[PDB]
Amino acid sequence: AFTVTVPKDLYVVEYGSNMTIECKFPVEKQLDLAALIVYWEMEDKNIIQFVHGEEDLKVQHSSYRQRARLLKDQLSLGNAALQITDVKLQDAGVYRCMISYGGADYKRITVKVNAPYAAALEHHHH
Amino acid sequence: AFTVTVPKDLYVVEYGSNMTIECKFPVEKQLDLAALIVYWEMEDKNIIQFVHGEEDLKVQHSSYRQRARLLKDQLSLGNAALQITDVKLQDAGVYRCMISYGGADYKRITVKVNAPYAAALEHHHH
Ligand SMILES: Cc1c(-c2ccccc2)cccc1-c1nnc(Nc2cccc(CNCCO)c2)o1
Repeated sequence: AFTVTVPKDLYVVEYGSNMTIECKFPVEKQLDLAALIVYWEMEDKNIIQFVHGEEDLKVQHSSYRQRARLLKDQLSLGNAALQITDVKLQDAGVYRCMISYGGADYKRITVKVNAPYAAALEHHHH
Repeated sequence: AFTVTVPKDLYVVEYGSNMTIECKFPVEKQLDLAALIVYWEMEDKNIIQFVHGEEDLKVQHSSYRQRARLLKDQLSLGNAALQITDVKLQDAGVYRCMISYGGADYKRITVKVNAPYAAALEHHHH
């Protein structure tokens, strides 16, 4: 029974801080990047797609260019970690990590962003 | 290049009718049930999980208890079709057909429910 598990299903982050959200999956023996697909989406926006050993930038949403990365190194430990730098109020919401390695499964994580008045004000006047 | 395709991305169904929403994936030669995982979800509510050889109800959202089934027969033709019997207003929303058969992909399907006043009235209050 191939299962994806999330240590924390809810992260609370401060505006402008850095965030790492984890998804754990079981890895037997040595990791076979060829058979691994890691996909992170956030409310119908592709964040990262890791397939065939490499990330696909052709589909990455431009809002996450050069601020969202998968910690490729941690995949060998069965850890699919997404790191988003410079967290903004627009990053609050429901993330999904979908993994395909033998089986397939997925989990949802919720992110809340605390912000001072100033940052909230600019976000409000969109 | 593994693609899931949906003939219709929007279904309009009448309250109390039966609904089937189609989801296609490419299957060359013979289908390998061992490698197929089909997930149907509806706005972060799991409807069905088809893993290994048969669907798993272990996590089915109660709102779909005993009203949603996967048409196993058509999986061989690359058709992961979900059937909801006795469609209700709460079945309106965005469905997700997630499939892993070699590659992995998913498609969103939107469902609208037309209803007479009486059913709308009862749905509105409870
Ligand atoms: C469904 C899935 C699973 C999965 C499959 C079956 C059950 C549970 C999970 C696992 C890993 C990756 C994916 C996957 N799903 N596909 C991608 N990446 C992607 C990149 C760009 C665009 C799109 C399509 N966006 C919706 C419109 O088609 C998807 O990850």
